[PDB]
Amino acid sequence: NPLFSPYKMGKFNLSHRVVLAPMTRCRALNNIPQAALGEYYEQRATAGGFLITEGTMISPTSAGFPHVPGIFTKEQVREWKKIVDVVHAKGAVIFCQLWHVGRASHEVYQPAGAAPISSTEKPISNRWRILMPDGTHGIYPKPRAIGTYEISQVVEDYRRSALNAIEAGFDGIEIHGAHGYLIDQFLKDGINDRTDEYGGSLANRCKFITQVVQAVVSAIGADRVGVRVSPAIDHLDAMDSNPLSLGLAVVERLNKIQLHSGSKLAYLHVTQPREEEEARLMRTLRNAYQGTFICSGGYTRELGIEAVAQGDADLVSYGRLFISNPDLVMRIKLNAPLNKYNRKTFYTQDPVVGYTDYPFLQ
Ligand SMILES: Cc1cc2nc3c(=O)[nH]c(=O)nc-3n(C[C@H](O)[C@H](O)[C@H](O)COP(=O)(O)O)c2cc1C
Repeated sequence: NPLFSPYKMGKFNLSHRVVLAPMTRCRALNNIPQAALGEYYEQRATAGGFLITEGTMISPTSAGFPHVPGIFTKEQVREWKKIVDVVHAKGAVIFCQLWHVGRASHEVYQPAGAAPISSTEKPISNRWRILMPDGTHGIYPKPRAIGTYEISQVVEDYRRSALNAIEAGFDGIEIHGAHGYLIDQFLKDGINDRTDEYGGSLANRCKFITQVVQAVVSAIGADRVGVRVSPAIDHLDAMDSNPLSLGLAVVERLNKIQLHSGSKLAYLHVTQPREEEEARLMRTLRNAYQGTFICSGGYTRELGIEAVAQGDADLVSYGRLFISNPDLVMRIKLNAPLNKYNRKTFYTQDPVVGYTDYPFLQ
């Protein structure tokens, strides 16, 4: 089984290719990492296994979901440290995903109920609705288009959070540049129609993610940095007229950064829509990238094996199946039956129900 072939992700020696995909679970009450998260990650940690955490706030204005962890305060750093130690004790490698939602927010998630920030004043349409703290759904508001000074500030937020992540003991961080969030709002031409140096051409649309990655790279080292994008996913009205070209353009930026840094990023992480055309899009991005490639989106044991075997990806990340199967790695290795997951408890707040109460093997 290819999934259990060792792999060197930079300085990190992984014993298998099954990765825990980053997943927002909303158990981090008041944006503070709780003990429950420790139990959760520890249940899924394996020796030499790679784990990516739920999206984590880089500032007070970066959230769009309830009770998601942050890492911009020393209090959050101290709490994260406890979780990282528990995970490291099992011999797992873990990265903290830095997440800023941009316009995918609500005044209820913003300080002083201010408006969410974005690349333009374009709001997500009524085709989508945001999950509110009380479990109902609300209207995505019109965002405030930021200037270049504020853009530099946001980049600084990523840099600080990355350092905080290292201070907490994380092996690295992953820049969440996909699924229609802040970075994707600058990338996609369906959204970004700015007239300044951050808009217009594809080159300009890629400026933000380039500066964000360079900033974190300069702060903690390329090998401790992973980057996630989803050029072919139009979630939250974030579509581009030429996904493959957008993807290849981001890839060129990453290769350029590595060469200029004289080091390689931990990896490029790409989420695909879920068929032959999509699979060709993925492989094309991978072939263009000088480094480790992590594929995600609707993968199964069989599809994961096929991916590594056909050389389509070095590592495979699982989300939903990892929610209901804490020992997903072991089950995949023994090819044991998987348990079903309950979507109703994907984003609830209980520290146990639908979070750490999914059973281990029979
Ligand atoms: C409940 C839930 C929360 C998620 N949270 C995040 C997140 O915070 N950041 C991110 O980049 N992807 C997130 N994802 C997407 C996953 O990382 C992953 O790409 C997706 O689950 C892959 O498909 P799979 O569930 O079929 O394995 C989430 C998915 C689910 C189901």
